[PDB]
Formats: sequence, C-alpha cells, structure tokens
Amino acid sequence: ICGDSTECSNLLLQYGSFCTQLNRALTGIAVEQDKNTQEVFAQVKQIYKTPPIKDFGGFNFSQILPDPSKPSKRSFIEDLLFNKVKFNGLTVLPPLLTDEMIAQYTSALLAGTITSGWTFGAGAALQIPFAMQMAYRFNGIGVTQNVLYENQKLIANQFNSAIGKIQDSLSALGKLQDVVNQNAQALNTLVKQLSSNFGAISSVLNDILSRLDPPEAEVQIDRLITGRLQSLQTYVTQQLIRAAEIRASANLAATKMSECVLGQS
Amino acid sequence: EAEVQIDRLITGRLQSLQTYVTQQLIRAAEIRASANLAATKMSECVLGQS
Amino acid sequence: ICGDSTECSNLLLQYGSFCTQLNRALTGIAVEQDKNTQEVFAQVKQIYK
Amino acid sequence: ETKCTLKSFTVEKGIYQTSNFRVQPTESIVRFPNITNLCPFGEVFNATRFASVYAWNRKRISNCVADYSVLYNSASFSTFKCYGVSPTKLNDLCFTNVYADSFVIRGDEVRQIAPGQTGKIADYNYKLPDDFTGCVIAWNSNNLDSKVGGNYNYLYRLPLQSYGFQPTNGVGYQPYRVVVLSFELLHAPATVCGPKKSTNLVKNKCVNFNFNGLTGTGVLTESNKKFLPFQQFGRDIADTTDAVRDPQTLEILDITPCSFGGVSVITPGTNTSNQVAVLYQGVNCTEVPSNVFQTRAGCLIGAEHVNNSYECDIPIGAGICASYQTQSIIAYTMSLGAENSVAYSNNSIAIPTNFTISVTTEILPVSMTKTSVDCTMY
Amino acid sequence: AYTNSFTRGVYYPDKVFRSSVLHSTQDLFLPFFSNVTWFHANPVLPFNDGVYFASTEKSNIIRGWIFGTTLDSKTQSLLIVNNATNVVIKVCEFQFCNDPFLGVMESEFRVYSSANNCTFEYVSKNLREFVFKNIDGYFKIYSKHTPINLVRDLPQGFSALEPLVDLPIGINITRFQTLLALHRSAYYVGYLQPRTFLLKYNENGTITDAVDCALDPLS
Ligand SMILES: *[C@@H]1O[C@H](CO)[C@@H](O[C@@H]2O[C@H](CO)[C@@H](O)[C@H](O)[C@H]2NC(C)=O)[C@H](O)[C@H]1NC(C)=O
Ligand SMILES: *[C@@H]1O[C@H](CO)[C@@H](O[C@@H]2O[C@H](CO)[C@@H](O)[C@H](O)[C@H]2NC(C)=O)[C@H](O)[C@H]1NC(C)=O
Ligand SMILES: *[C@@H]1O[C@H](CO)[C@@H](O[C@@H]2O[C@H](CO)[C@@H](O)[C@H](O)[C@H]2NC(C)=O)[C@H](O)[C@H]1NC(C)=O
Ligand SMILES: *[C@@H]1O[C@H](CO)[C@@H](O[C@@H]2O[C@H](CO)[C@@H](O)[C@H](O)[C@H]2NC(C)=O)[C@H](O)[C@H]1NC(C)=O
Ligand SMILES: *[C@@H]1O[C@H](CO)[C@@H](O)[C@H](O)[C@H]1NC(C)=O
Ligand SMILES: *[C@@H]1O[C@H](CO)[C@@H](O)[C@H](O)[C@H]1NC(C)=O
Ligand SMILES: *[C@@H]1O[C@H](CO)[C@@H](O)[C@H](O)[C@H]1NC(C)=O
Ligand SMILES: *[C@@H]1O[C@H](CO)[C@@H](O)[C@H](O)[C@H]1NC(C)=O
Ligand SMILES: *[C@@H]1O[C@H](CO)[C@@H](O)[C@H](O)[C@H]1NC(C)=O
Ligand SMILES: *[C@@H]1O[C@H](CO)[C@@H](O)[C@H](O)[C@H]1NC(C)=O
Ligand SMILES: *[C@@H]1O[C@H](CO)[C@@H](O)[C@H](O)[C@H]1NC(C)=O
Ligand SMILES: *[C@@H]1O[C@H](CO)[C@@H](O)[C@H](O)[C@H]1NC(C)=O
Repeated sequence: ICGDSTECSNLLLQYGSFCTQLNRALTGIAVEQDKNTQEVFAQVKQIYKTPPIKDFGGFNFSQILPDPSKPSKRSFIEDLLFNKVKFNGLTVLPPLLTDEMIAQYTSALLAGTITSGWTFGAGAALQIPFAMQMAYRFNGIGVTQNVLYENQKLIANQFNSAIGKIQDSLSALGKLQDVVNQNAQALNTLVKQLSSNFGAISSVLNDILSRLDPPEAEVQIDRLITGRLQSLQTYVTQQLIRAAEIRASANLAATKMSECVLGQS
Repeated sequence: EAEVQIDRLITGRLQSLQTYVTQQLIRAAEIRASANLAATKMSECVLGQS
Repeated sequence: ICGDSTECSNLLLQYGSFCTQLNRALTGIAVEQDKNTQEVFAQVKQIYK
Repeated sequence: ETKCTLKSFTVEKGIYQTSNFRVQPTESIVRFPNITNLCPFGEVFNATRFASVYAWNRKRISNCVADYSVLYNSASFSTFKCYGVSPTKLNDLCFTNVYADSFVIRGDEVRQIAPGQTGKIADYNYKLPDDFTGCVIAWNSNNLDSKVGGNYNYLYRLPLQSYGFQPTNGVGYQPYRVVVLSFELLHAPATVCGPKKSTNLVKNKCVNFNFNGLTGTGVLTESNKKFLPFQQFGRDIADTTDAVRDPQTLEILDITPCSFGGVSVITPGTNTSNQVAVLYQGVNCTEVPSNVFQTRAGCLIGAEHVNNSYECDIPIGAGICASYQTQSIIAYTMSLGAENSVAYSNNSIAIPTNFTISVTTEILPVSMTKTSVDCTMY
Repeated sequence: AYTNSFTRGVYYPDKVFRSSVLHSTQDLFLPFFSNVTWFHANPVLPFNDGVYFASTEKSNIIRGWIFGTTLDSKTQSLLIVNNATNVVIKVCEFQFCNDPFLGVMESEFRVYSSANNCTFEYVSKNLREFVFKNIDGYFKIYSKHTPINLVRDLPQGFSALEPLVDLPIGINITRFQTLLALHRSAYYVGYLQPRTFLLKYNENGTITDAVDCALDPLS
C-alpha cells in the first residue's frame, strides 16, 4: 500500500487490523501447501531399495526406476516430465521438501511395490517373486492364475511395449501448466494495479506529496489507499478460493496413492 | 457536517462486516467436506467392512 | 456500471483492470459448467441400442 | 517480540513471524545534466554604453540556462528588489520569456522604478504594471557616465531635457544604471529556467537516487545491455524501471530492488528455555545488521549446523529443520525415514506366523458455531 | 493518384529502452493499408492531426516543408529549409509566395519575402519518411532514411521511425506545404488517427513488427 512513504503509514494505521487479517490468510495457505505434499508422498515408513539384479520375470522397469548417473537421481520419465512444465512487498517462499526428496519418496514407493506387492502398505514388507505377485493380481480380477503362467512372455512383452509408448506419447501436462499460469497471471494484475490513481491526481505517492500541502494531500492519499487495499483484498480472496480447489485435488491424489499403488482396487 | 463523518464510519464498518461474511463462507465450505467424509466413514467403516 | 455513457466510462478507467478481472472470473465458471456435464454423461464410447 | 506479537506470556513451540528487516539508505545522490548555454548576461550587465531613459532598451532573453545567483550575490548592486518572487527561489523556477530593459537615471529616481509610483520618470518615461513579476537591479555608475563639463547625452522626457552629469555631484545626482528583469509566462510549453547541479554517483549500495527526473531507491550496478542512442531508461514486464542511463557519462546501469524480507523467531517454547533463533527470510546473510548459517530459505542466526539427520521438529524450509537438542538449537536436513532392505529373489517368500490386533483413532470436525449478526445494530 | 501503404508510419512512442515485449500502445498512428495521396513533380494541404510523409529520389528535389495556419503575416508560422549547405529551421512571421520554391549560377529561394519578429532561429534511390506532430506547444518530428532499390515508387515492408527533434514553439498549425528545387540548367501524404497497436520489440530494443488492432477480426 504505502511503500516507503511515511505520510501513508500513519493514515493506514487508521483502518484497524485489515492488514493483519490478510497476512494471516496468506500464511495459512502457505502452510497448507506443505501438508498437501506430505499427505500425497510421505506415505511410507522406510526408504526401500531395489536389489542390484533385475530378474523380474521378464518385466522391465528401467524407464521408471531412478537414474544413478544424475545429481537429482530422477528416472527417465521423471526427467521428461520436468522439461515440459523481488518486488513491492511480494515474496516467494521455498517448499519444505526439495524435489530430490520427492523423487526419493517416489522411488521407495516403487521399490516397495515391485518387491513386496501390497504387503508393505499394511505392515512389514514381505518379499514375493514378481510373477507370483502378478498371478495373485490376476486372481483379483477373476482370471484363473494359470492364464498368467502359460502366457508370461507375451504378457511381459505387452507391458514392455505399453511402457515404451508412454515416452513417445510424452516426448498432456496442461493441468499442471494451468495452475502456474493462473497464479502468475493473478500476481501480475496486483502489480499492475499500482499504477492507477483511483481518482486522485496521480498514482505515485511522491508527486502527490511534493505538489500539495498536507491538508490537501491527505485527501488524495486516502483515495490511493482505498484503491490499493481493495486490490489486495480481491487478490487474497481469490487465492483462498483457488487453494481450496488444489486441496480437493491433493486429497484425491492421496486416496489414489493409497488405493491404486498400495493395493488393488 | 456530521453526515460526512458518519459516512466514513459506515463505509468502514460495512467493509469489515462483509469481509467477515466472506471468510465464513469459505470456512464453512471446508467444514462441509469434512462432514461429508465423516458420513462416508460412518457408512463404510462402522456399518460395513471396508 | 455506466450503461452507454462516455462520461462515466472514462472515469471507470481510473480503477484499472477491475472489469477485466470480473469478466475473466465469470467466464471461467461458464466453461466449468460444460465440463461438469461432459464428465457425468459422456462416459460411453458407442451409442448402444 | 514474539510474546508481544502473540499477545501472551506463554508461547508454545512453533515458528512465528515477528517483524521485518529493511536495510537503510544513506545520503541522497542527485544526478543531472551539464550546462552549456548558461546565458551570457555579461552583455546587458556589462555594456560599454547604456541606453537613454526615454528610449530604454529591450532585450528578450530566451531559451537558455539562467543563473540568477551570480547576480544575487555579486554584492556590486546597490539595489536588488524582487517583487513577484523572492530572489533565492529564482534558480529553481522556469518561465516562458525573460525580458531585460536597460537605461540610466539619476540616483534618487531609482525609487520610481517600482509598481505603483508617480513622478516624471514613472509617469512618462517608463511605467511598470501594477502586478509586476520580475526584479529590479540598479548600481551606481558615476565614473563611466559622468564627464567633466557635463555629459549632455542622457536625456529624459518631461519635450526633452538632459541630465548634465558632472563628476563632482553629490550622491543622488550621479548616474545610476538600471536593469529591469521581467519574467513572463504566456501559454507555451516551456522555456528558460534556473540551473541544475548533480551530486556524485556511487554503486553497490542501497541508495536514494534521482536521474534527471527519475526518482527511486535501490542498488546501482554496471550493466551490459545496450539501449538505442535516444533511450533513457529501461522497463520490465509489469512496468517497473530496471535500468537507467547516466546523463553525464552515458552508461547503462541496472537498478536492483534493495534486499528485504520477513523475520521469524524459532523458539523451543518458554516452558523449556528462553533461547531463540532468528530467520531473515531470503536475505543474504552478509547484510543482516556466533552462529550464522546460510539456507536456501534465508539467513539463520543462533542455531548451529550439525551433520546428523533427525526427524523434522520445527520446519525451516527447503529440507532444513531445527530442534532444541544439542541445550540449544541446530540445523540440518530432515530424514525421510528409516531404511528397509527387502531380500528379494526369484524364488523366496516371507509368510507371517503371528498377528497383532491394533486400534487407532481418527478425529473429524462435523460442525461449527451458528452465529447471527444484526447489520443495523452493528 | 492514390496509393496503398502496407505497414508504414510506425514510430517509437517515446524513450525508455525495451526488448522482446509485445507492448501495447494507444497513440496517433497511420492505420495499416491506408489511402495515401500521390503527388508528382505543390499545393497547400491540411494538417488536422499529424502527418506521414515519404519521398523518393537520388537528387534532392524535396527541400523541406512550411507549416502554420495562414502561411503569411498577421500570424506566426514555422519554416524548415535545406539549401545545398544544411538544414535551417526558423520561426518568424513571414510573407510566403503562394507558389514558393527555390531554383538551381545555382541561385534560389523565391520562397518568402518577409522575416519579421523571429522568435526562434537555427542554422548549421532513397526513401525518406517523416512523421510530424504537434502537441502541447511542442512540434515533434520523427524520421527514417531507408534505401530503396527502386527510384520513385512506394515500396512494401516494415521500418520504425526514430525521434529527431523537439521544438517548444507554441505555434498553432492548420496547414502545410512543400518546397522543391526547380529545373533551370514523387511524394505522399498520410494522416494520423488515434489507434491502438501491438509492437514487437527485439532483444536489442528495436521494433521489428506490429499489429494494428482494428483492421480485422484476426488482429
Ligand atoms: C529395458 O528396456 C530398455 C528400453 O527402453 C532397454 O534399453 C534399450 O535396449 C536397446 C536394445 O535392447 C538399446 O538399443 C537401447 O539403446 C537401450 N536404451 C537404453 C539403454 O537407454 C533395456 O535394455 C531393457 N532392459 C533389459 C534388462 O533388457
Ligand atoms: C562583467 O564582467 C566583469 C569582468 O569579466 C565581471 O567582473 C568580475 O567579478 C568577479 C566577482 O565580483 C570578480 O572576481 C572578477 O575579478 C571580476 N572581473 C575582473 C576582470 O576582475 C562581472 O562579474 C561581470 N558582470 C556580471 C553581471 O556578470
Ligand atoms: C559533462 O561534463 C563533464 C565534465 O564537466 C564531461 O566529462 C568529460 O568526459 C570526457 C570523456 O569523453 C573526459 O575525457 C573528460 O576529461 C571529462 N571531463 C572532466 C572534467 O572530467 C562529460 O563528458 C560531459 N557530459 C557529456 C555528455 O559529454
Ligand atoms: C504370538 O504373539 C503373542 C504376543 O502377541 C505371543 O503371546 C505372548 O507370549 C509371551 C511368551 O509366552 C507372553 O509373555 C505374553 O504374555 C503373550 N502375550 C499375550 C497377549 O498373551 C504368542 O506366544 C505368539 N505365538 C507364537 C506361535 O509365536
Ligand atoms: C510445561 O511446564 C509444566 C510445569 O512447569 C511441566 O509439567 C511440563 O512438562 C512442561 N511442558 C513441556 C513441554 O516441557
Ligand atoms: C551473498 O553475497 C556474497 C558476496 O557476493 C556471495 O558470495 C554469496 O554467494 C551471496 N549469497 C548467496 C546465497 O549466494
Ligand atoms: C560434515 O561433513 C562434511 C563432509 O564433507 C565435512 O566437510 C564437514 O566439516 C562436516 N561438518 C561438521 C560441522 O563437522
Ligand atoms: C481513396 O479515396 C478516394 C476518395 O474518392 C477513392 O476514390 C479511392 O478509390 C480510394 N483509394 C483506395 C485505395 O481505396
Ligand atoms: C542556406 O540558407 C540559409 C537560410 O537563411 C542561409 O542562412 C545560409 O547562408 C544559406 N547558405 C549559404 C551558403 O549561404
Ligand atoms: C511584430 O511585427 C509587427 C510589424 O513589424 C510589429 O508591429 C509588432 O510589434 C511585432 N510584434 C511584437 C511583439 O513586437
Ligand atoms: C489556436 O487556435 C485556437 C482556435 O480555436 C485558439 O483558441 C487557440 O488559443 C490557439 N492556440 C493558442 C496557443 O493560442
Ligand atoms: C542486435 O540484434 C541482433 C539480432 O537480433 C544480434 O545478433 C546482435 O548481437 C544485436 N546487437 C548488435 C548488433 O549490436
């Protein structure tokens, strides 16, 4: 609002706790964004590792297991996904979890599934060979389990080709671009709203102040204050409405991670 | 003269009351989803086996 | 706000992008309504008889 | 400060935003352009032969750089009155035209060159309007204009009489030279005005700057962009000034917003200790005003950095947490969790031989309080 | 004759550097694909709001313009001239020949016959564009000199015009003319209207393309 000037701060002091409320509102939003990520990804007790062999019954998981020749240790498909997506009081805080940590949670969820099926989601991880776990899952959809063992090679080839098609279909993510776009565009409007007079002589708190004397200037500075406070309320109310939509989405993601990754649905 | 000074109070108090009423709508929409989840858990965990 | 009056329209320009914001908000919830019924009813590939 | 921010005498463990850190700027550097045509008054105030009183001269000074200070302080003038405008504020205003009228009168006739007078001079030789704006300057010139035997070349209308000036005349009969400056303001776009100084220009320090009109604050730094040779300053997307060109040396300088950021206080809780650590958010830890520790989230003071890794206690950010463990506070990188290694093989299975019955709780809000307001009574 | 500009008469709206930024402006521009008069070799034209003015030659037949309301005494006017020496801006009250020009011995200047009350002085194939405008007692002049590979026809292309001069005169203007060097031994006139454009800025800060936002639905 004011911004450096001192004639503005004493006038704005007359409005009560309007600015304390807005900072509380924005701080709650920022604390909720870390809990969103903790609820989706930190769904595992231990950090599980895959064994150095890769004898998985002919199934090939190399495009989705971590890449040891990288600082970030992401997988091939996680590398494809990451290449496709100071001011007047404004600040951006960093997330609590790095995305190295997030990639490390996801690789442990992956090694839990490939090595123990669904047992690590209900207690201690109990190893089972991958073809036998695949045969347990064929039973869960009502197919008899020799249909898997007599067709193992064909089933493994089909999995491998379908995994290969995903990178080509990747190298889509518009749902992740929209959030970034809407937020950047709503932050650009707040800054552009600072060059408007709102019905004062000018929109810059010095030229109003060095071309009039106090009784005359306080009138214009109150109009500037009113406009700039209205802009900030519009911004904060829309961030509150937009964060409740992101929370309903992270809640759906947590349920999917529980029910589709840690079990069979 | 008191009209001009009473209007300055009216505008401020209206603003503050309407801010209160917006933030309650946004907080009630969140309590509503929690109660909707509690109603599903009562059906699926208490009157059944999930 | 103004309703076919140029005197009012030029004074409305001193508030910036309030009307652009309002139209953008209202249009985004008109687009969401068609998505709403596409997600409920178009859950079938063929028209079976 | 935390107790005051919360309005309480007991703070529970957490992390609280308590205030803000804002570097302070010293001195005000006022930059500006040079001064070529500073107006050569040394022709009207330095003439070898003035003009009569009944046919005064009229020079129309025009677009220039006028320095009324060399006039005002020259101490050689016996009379320097300013009417529309006091003298010291002349070198800070701008008009459309300045006129300068010149003539020669007696010594005691200088009091009729003023708005609203009468006498043979102001009646019909030279009349000043009643809302004059300029200034009147006058100085004695006995040695230049008066000559033995009488200088009969200086006439006045009374139809014409001549002062016979002579060097042995009492003061008040010796010749005085007069110059009347009249500032006028028609309705043009601009014209001549005072001068403009320019302090020094530093760098790499939060400063309060003015570049021939551009008023701002920030750190100035040597640039490597190239304007076109008529562009003064550069702007960003979202329209903020981020580069300028120095008028005198004509080099481009970037303008970075001076550092700033919230201040947070990390406390183990007053029921445990009264020690405290302080986070200056996204501030470089060399410009804050023991343990100073730099984080991706800002500069942390009052906690020591260890190499162990524990479960997160108080979240700082970017993977860093703090705890009250090692009688003090410490920093580090949180722990994702233990490390379990499944002995997977192509023909091995693990099967449980026992079980435990466990029971856990889950708490959910269903309602909140129903309130009503009465608009009118509030 | 009349001819069609294509994308012509774009000037830098002001100082302030700038790079790749489809920046949007409201100002007085020459609309795209306009109806520009054609003159051969001239008469008194109007001004009414700024002027675009191109010209083509290798010799120099176009030797400046003359501006004002009456182009005579009893009111003030501007005069911008160029003999084989260099430019001569001037602001007096004049008496202008109703057909004023300069010859080419090489003796010339039958332009005016009066130079009273001067309030401003100054002394010191091809395509030469100019934009003249007059706001708040300032008479602004933008210009650009591009080389054609023709002799005297209006080409096609994009080329932004850079500010040249600024004169705090105060003069009123309603009419203007041209000046030509006779024989003794092609030019156009557009007008400017309040439009809204979208300028594309290079990384060095030059305007490389533009969009006139009132041409068609696509724009
Ligand atoms: C798992 O699949 C990948 C393909 O995505 C295999 O890697 C490729 O193998 C072919 C030949 O089979 C090579 O031409 C490619 O250069 C390989 N791409 C790489 C190494 O990035 C990989 O060999 C498969 N795993 C196993 C155990 O066969
Ligand atoms: C007229 O010209 C003279 C000579 O150039 C100026 O006199 C100078 O005044 C300064 C300050 O009083 C002295 O320090 C110099 O010594 C003087 N000059 C000489 C040669 O001694 C005078 O200032 C000029 N008048 C005005 C109004 O500018
Ligand atoms: C403004 O004046 C200063 C001097 O008052 C000029 O500084 C000179 O710059 C040149 C560089 O071309 C140096 O060689 C000179 O030694 C400088 N003079 C001094 C006294 O330092 C400056 O160039 C002037 N401004 C412009 C735009 O030319
Ligand atoms: C299965 O686990 C239970 C414990 O949950 C074992 O029962 C415990 O046995 C120890 C030693 O005999 C006693 O000290 C405890 O009191 C028993 N617990 C309870 C709750 O009674 C049981 O022996 C285990 N069974 C097998 C086959 O290992
Ligand atoms: C708080 O203080 C009470 C009594 O002083 C003590 O019993 C309790 O353990 C304290 N809490 C903590 C977290 O230290
Ligand atoms: C703080 O400034 C110093 C001096 O330039 C620099 O070396 C350091 O990297 C800066 N801090 C960060 C976090 O980059
Ligand atoms: C932490 O370990 C690193 C290993 O690279 C070492 O260089 C550093 O000195 C250690 N820090 C402390 C405080 O001992
Ligand atoms: C320009 O306007 C005149 C006015 O009559 C018209 O005759 C001519 O065809 C127009 N030229 C173009 C290119 O539209
Ligand atoms: C060119 O024209 C100007 C117009 O007054 C004149 O002053 C100048 O002397 C002319 N050039 C020559 C060489 O005479
Ligand atoms: C302009 O010129 C005319 C004729 O030469 C003269 O009468 C008039 O006084 C002049 N204007 C001024 C302001 O002196
Ligand atoms: C220009 O002419 C108009 C005629 O309507 C007149 O009102 C105006 O005062 C003139 N300009 C100046 C600066 O006097
Ligand atoms: C100007 O722009 C061109 C192309 O955009 C670029 O190659 C060049 O480095 C820039 N600067 C110059 C020519 O000084």
